[PDB]
Amino acid sequence: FQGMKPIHVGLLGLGTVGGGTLTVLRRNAEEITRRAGREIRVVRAAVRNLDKAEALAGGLPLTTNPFDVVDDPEIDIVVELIGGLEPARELVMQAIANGKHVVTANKHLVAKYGNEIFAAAQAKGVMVTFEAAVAGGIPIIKALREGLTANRIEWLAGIINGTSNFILSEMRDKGAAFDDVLKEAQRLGYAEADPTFDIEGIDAAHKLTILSAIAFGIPMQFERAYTEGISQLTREDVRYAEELGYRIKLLGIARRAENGIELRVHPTLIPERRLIANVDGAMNAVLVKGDAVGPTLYYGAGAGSEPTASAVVADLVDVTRLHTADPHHRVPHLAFQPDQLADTPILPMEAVRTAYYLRLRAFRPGVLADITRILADSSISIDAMVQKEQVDIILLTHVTLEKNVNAAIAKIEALDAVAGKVMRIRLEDLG
Amino acid sequence: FQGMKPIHVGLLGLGTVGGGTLTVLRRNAEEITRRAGREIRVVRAAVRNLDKAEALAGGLPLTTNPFDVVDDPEIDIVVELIGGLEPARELVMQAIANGKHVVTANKHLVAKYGNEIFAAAQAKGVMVTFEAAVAGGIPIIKALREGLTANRIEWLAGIINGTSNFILSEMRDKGAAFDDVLKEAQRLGYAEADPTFDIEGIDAAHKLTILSAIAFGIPMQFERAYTEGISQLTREDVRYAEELGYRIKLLGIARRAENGIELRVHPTLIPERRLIANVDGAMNAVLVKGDAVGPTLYYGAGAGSEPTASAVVADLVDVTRLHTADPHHRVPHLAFQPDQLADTPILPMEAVRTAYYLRLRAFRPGVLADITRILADSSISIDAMVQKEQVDIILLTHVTLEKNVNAAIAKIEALDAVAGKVMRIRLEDLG
Amino acid sequence: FQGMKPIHVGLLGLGTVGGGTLTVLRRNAEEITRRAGREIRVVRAAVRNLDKAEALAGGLPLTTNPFDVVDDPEIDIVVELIGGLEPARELVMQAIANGKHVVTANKHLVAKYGNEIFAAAQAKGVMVTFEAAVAGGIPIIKALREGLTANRIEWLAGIINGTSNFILSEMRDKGAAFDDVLKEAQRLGYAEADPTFDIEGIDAAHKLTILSAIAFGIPMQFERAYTEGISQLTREDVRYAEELGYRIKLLGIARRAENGIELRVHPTLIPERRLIANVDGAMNAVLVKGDAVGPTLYYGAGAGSEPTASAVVADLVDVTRLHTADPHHRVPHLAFQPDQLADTPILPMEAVRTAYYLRLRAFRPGVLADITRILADSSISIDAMVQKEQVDIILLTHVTLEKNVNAAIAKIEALDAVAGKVMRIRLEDLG
Amino acid sequence: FQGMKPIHVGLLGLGTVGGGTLTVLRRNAEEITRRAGREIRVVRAAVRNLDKAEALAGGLPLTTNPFDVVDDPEIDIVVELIGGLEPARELVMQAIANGKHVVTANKHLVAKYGNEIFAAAQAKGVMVTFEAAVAGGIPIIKALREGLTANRIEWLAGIINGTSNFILSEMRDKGAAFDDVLKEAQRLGYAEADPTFDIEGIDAAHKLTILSAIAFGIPMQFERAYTEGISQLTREDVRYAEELGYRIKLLGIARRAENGIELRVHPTLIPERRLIANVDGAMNAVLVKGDAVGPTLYYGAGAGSEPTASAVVADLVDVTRLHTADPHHRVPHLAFQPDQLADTPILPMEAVRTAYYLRLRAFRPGVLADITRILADSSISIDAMVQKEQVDIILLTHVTLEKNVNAAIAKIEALDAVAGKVMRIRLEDLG
Repeated sequence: FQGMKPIHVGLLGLGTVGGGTLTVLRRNAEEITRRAGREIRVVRAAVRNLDKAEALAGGLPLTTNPFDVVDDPEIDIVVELIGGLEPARELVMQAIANGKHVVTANKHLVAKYGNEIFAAAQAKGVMVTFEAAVAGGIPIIKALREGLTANRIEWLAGIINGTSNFILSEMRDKGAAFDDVLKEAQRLGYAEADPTFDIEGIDAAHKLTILSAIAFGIPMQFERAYTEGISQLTREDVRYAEELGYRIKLLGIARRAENGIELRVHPTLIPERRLIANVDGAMNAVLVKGDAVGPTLYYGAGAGSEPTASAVVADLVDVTRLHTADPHHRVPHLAFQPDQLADTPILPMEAVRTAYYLRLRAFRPGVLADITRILADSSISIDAMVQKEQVDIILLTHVTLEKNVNAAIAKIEALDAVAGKVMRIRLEDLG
Repeated sequence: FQGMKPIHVGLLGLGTVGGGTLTVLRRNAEEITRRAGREIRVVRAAVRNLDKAEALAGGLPLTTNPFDVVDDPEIDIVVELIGGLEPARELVMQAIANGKHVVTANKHLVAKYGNEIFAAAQAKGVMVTFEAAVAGGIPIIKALREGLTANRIEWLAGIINGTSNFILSEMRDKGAAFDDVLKEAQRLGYAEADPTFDIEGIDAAHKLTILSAIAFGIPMQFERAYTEGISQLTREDVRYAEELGYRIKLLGIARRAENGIELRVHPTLIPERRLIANVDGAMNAVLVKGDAVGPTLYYGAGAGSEPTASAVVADLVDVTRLHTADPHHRVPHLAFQPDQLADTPILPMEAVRTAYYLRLRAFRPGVLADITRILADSSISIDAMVQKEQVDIILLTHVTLEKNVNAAIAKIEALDAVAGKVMRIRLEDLG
Repeated sequence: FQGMKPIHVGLLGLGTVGGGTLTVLRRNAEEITRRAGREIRVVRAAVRNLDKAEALAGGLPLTTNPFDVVDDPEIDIVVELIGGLEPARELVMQAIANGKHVVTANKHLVAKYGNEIFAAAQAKGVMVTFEAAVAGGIPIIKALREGLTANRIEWLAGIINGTSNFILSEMRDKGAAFDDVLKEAQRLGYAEADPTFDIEGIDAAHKLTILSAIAFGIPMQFERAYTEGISQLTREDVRYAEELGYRIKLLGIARRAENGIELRVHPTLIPERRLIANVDGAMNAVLVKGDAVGPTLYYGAGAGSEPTASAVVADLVDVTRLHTADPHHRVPHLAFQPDQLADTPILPMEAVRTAYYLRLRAFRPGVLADITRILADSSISIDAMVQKEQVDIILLTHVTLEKNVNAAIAKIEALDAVAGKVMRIRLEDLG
Repeated sequence: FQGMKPIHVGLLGLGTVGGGTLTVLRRNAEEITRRAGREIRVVRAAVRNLDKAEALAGGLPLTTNPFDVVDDPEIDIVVELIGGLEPARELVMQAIANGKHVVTANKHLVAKYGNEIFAAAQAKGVMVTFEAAVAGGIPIIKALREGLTANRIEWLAGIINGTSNFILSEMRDKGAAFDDVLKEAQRLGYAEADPTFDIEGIDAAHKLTILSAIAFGIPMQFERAYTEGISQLTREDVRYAEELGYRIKLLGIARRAENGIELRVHPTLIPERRLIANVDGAMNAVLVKGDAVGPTLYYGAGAGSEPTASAVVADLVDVTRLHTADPHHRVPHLAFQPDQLADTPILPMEAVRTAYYLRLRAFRPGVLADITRILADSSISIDAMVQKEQVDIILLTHVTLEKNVNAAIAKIEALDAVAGKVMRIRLEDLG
């Protein structure tokens, strides 16, 4: 008979997400078995800290040797929840060498080594899945890879890092400085003691790289992504943006341009009318533009215990279904297809077109005349200017090639009348 | 070799969506073949009007006999785009009898005859899919059935009829009467000459029934759905709701309650802060609450040529993959599972708990005293009242059993001081 | 010749206003002499503290004996700037006994002893003037007594205490508690160490009494004025009033009612659209309703050095003109006319009609039913109610006789479900 | 005895104001007699149309010969209500030649011939008064001449034409074009069939000239006043001003500048926070800045039957008091003093400093560069710019000498890229 042999799952790492995963599998067992066609049974977890893992494990057998999982011939699927590059990279490659599928939440590993991992998986005939790696419990990979298969994806924009969104939301709502919002976030447990990956846009850029690979059918190319974080943003910027009709978000943009693909993470002004502009707190959202369907939006929690577990288990079900149905690979199994890739190049940030919020400090009437002539020389059109013995002057530009703005900014900063730098923050309509 | 035999598709009906489907299949052929594992090839379309179909067909062979499609042994998948109950019901059943899969956009047929259709499909071992039947190009069925498989769904709320949303959006923005917004919508082609299914909530209730079946694993039970449309709504109501902090939408709610399932379509006040409250024009959105993932939202176009085609083709790909991989049914194929159903009863509207906007016309100081005593007698708590020789009095109630409100309203309407009826409109926080 | 003999002025008290007066007389000497028809020359000031007075006097002779001023046969006009009741009352009466005119800023003295003072002045044939006693530099007495002589005054409403207005403005703008706004005001010198007369409405009620005497031609009847201050007002009250469409001001109202005259000072909600509702900081405004002219408004500073001096000097000019023109009293000289008085009674507060903001704390659905029945029993109509295990409930009533509200409040406070008192604050449309 | 001989008054013209005057004198007879010291008795009215005058006269004797009034030896005071220049000028001069006082509402006559009229009045020893000529029932002349006598007036700004304010209020509230607001105003009787004096700022400039004479002690110099009306103002202008934080009013400004006096009427942007900016409908307001008192504001109706009558009667009382007290002129009687005048010159508009709203239509990025260089060349500083194949560009300038703006505008209009003219509207903070 079919449906009587359980599929056997092993975990690498446990933690919050692992504990969540065990809880979700047990609690929803009935529905999971129904959809999967057989029971999904967790056999053991390899963990570094045995004592801390006990509280989260609910009596699941634990071991400190990860090869008790990746080399156990009885284990069919490995769930990788270690995070980091090593030893996750080594264990994942070994799991694959042994003919095991891998379900992972590891956006860092997948963004950096996805090409080599998927290539090795396809050669071996196993699946590696990563729904839980991007936007938490939001089924965005399934939406992109399966829901929107009939679409050419023109672009997507995402709020996909909860901590940096929480900070930017709090700054706007409360009016406080970045520094003390970051400190308050750490105290209340919204930001970790070392928040570099969050506030510098690195986490978001890992995830965007993955989204870009699946949206456009290209290799993972994290090194080529432009990233800028939020730490240089001031109270004034948030307030001026508000008065000008915009919200500020840390956005990942992946977009087909004329001569390449944009892959960029940066603070960006979004008109306040847009739904994505009003996605606050620790919530995530991905806005996707397909040629047939138009803009579609997926919104929810992008991190946290049970939301992440939800995506891990969905991947467990998907992998289980295809493992059982199709061991001879009559149909493609991998969401990332090494034999179906396009070589479209990623654009440098300077080759990308965008609009700008510009804020500078200057000392005369001739000051504006020089600034505007510099802008015209670089073919930059102004949408608005506001001047709120030095005055703060704010400029909103039309859409323009970034190289132009770089060159123009250097001339403006060369003006005797200009002390300090020109703070740039990019602006995207998304309409 | 695998992948060399095309799957052969036949259409019933063509129209806007059919033309769209042919265009999308041709334009995205490369990606579709990649994901499906073989070419998906449309062989012919059965159409009623040969001349009108010519302009939309792009040279695809046409026939006026639908059995040239459903009885042709070479056709593997039938795409049903007729709409209506008959002859769609008969042709669909015959397609199934002949061992063909069916991809349909027909929410009316699926909501009314889904139980018998899926039962017949499971017995035969074929698939019937209906992604295009609910929320157009938004992959909500895939999200509910596959993305959220690890979740118990607690409730969902949807804006899933584009025309009724367009009218309610226009009324709010422009301040005009329902009558002339409806007329203006018909003139500009946003509403059809007979808009009954749209403005009466029937279309939305077809779709909600389908959503409820997949969310909760229950039979289709359209007859048991509560439905109320928008035609009784006044300019005053939209304006008062705005001043009170709410937007008015035609919402479908499907929810697990204490003793049953709520299945209801009605105008409803939603706090203006909610994302779903700001979903305007012809856009659709479904807000889904799962136990593991929390609230997630799916937003986009819910009708139109290419959005609908997008969902049809996604279903074509899904069906093709499983047809090829798993003809022996090692795993479940149907999104609706006749052998896995729960018998949880649908609640009558009166057994449902909700909050209310109440507006009535009355003539004395004792008038309010009597009204409030009547409410207390039926255990109804007031949140707010506003009195904007007859005065219009507006009441917002706390959450309460509908039976209570029915009885209290009848006593209020019996008061000598009260001329006319008490206009009720329901209120849902969704937070 | 005319115009060659200076009129000789003596001061009682100096201080800020006195110093201001000397400065204004000197600086505008040309215009003052032109209008007066002769020079106005300050001869000396009687002061208590000789050293502190030196800095403000600009070399004007000083004496510590006030009879060097009020008994000097050469002095024609006494300017009384002592404040307080004694010795101002005694010196003023002695100045009058000696046939000298008196210009005073002393609202306390005039409100309490105006009847006896003006009677003594008319018998003697001298003038006592008090422009500087009410609303500082705003020429409201001249406007009421001379500008609006062709009008029956129906009512006036005034913001006439700068300190209490500053506090209420700050509370609204900044959201802070009364306590710390009062403390911050004292630290920055907007409120004096003992602010009783300001925050309790006593100063405003002195001034309103004076305004009422001139508006309606009645005796001064300060004892019969209703007064309530601001110290019981909470942050919640200011915020709720804001959300409901109102601003809160400490208002003096003097009004002809059906059976009497209203004379009342209290916190009051004024619709936010009204100009007087937006009179903030330390500014004063008096809104006057005449039968011929309609509503007229006079706005400006209501205290401070030079604004007060401005009014003192205007009075000096008026007195000088009539002293010179008309020593035989062919025309009336006094602004308050003891031989032309009406005996219209002042209403007790309970006999006055007004609308109310009511805020109470209560524990059930029957709670509102009981409250509303109590209100109907006392013939009180509700405009609005808002309910923002105890809940805060807010009621706006229609216009009603105060006695009714007193009785109804006592029944509401007797309800078991009601803990604490019902905070009342009155509400006036002024439209 | 004093007080037994009535003063005898004759009218020239009757109309709305005349009828009002008779009604007010009769209705308030008690108070008027009290303050005046004797009865004020209207003997007859000279009118052009006997039949139309009957309805307004209440049985007062009427005659068509105005010399039955101005040559009747028994008449002490003439009330001139004809309007226009002739025959009012001739009759007024004849009244003066005959030793009669004149009370007038005729702002046109007083603004144009005030110098010659007051000179003739002072020589004869009679009074000419004109309270009713400016700002209707608001006692602004009394406030300026008597209330603020201790002040050097630095500047005043007035909304003093009801019709032009009604139009500008309606345009802002309703969003309609000037043309149809003007037409609708004429239909509802807010604007007369020939509205030239109202919409062109002529009426306001008559009144401002009078205000300027009394504020600054200078001759009437109407010919030297700058005037601009409202008819060139567009819907866009009102809306852009609103979005930028301003209201648009037709303002009269009289101000002491460095080298002269500003005397100007024009549309002007006032920040929306100012009380005067929110003075809407047919209401008038004069904002007065004195050195001692600071800014003071007088608000009310500036036209209409009984408001105007109110001011006429106040003048009747003033004239009566001084006629009785002081026939030997011990003190000055005239509000305008021909023997006390300063020769300070009126500035041409081009010699005046003000800020600007500038709106122009233009076609390139170099367009803004040229505009800003032109502005810098004329020493003009920009506060803000907004750009809402031609684009509308809006500029707010800092305060600058008008000559500079004229020259800069001519260069901007010379740019090939600029089609049409630069619409200027002036901007005044008034803070």
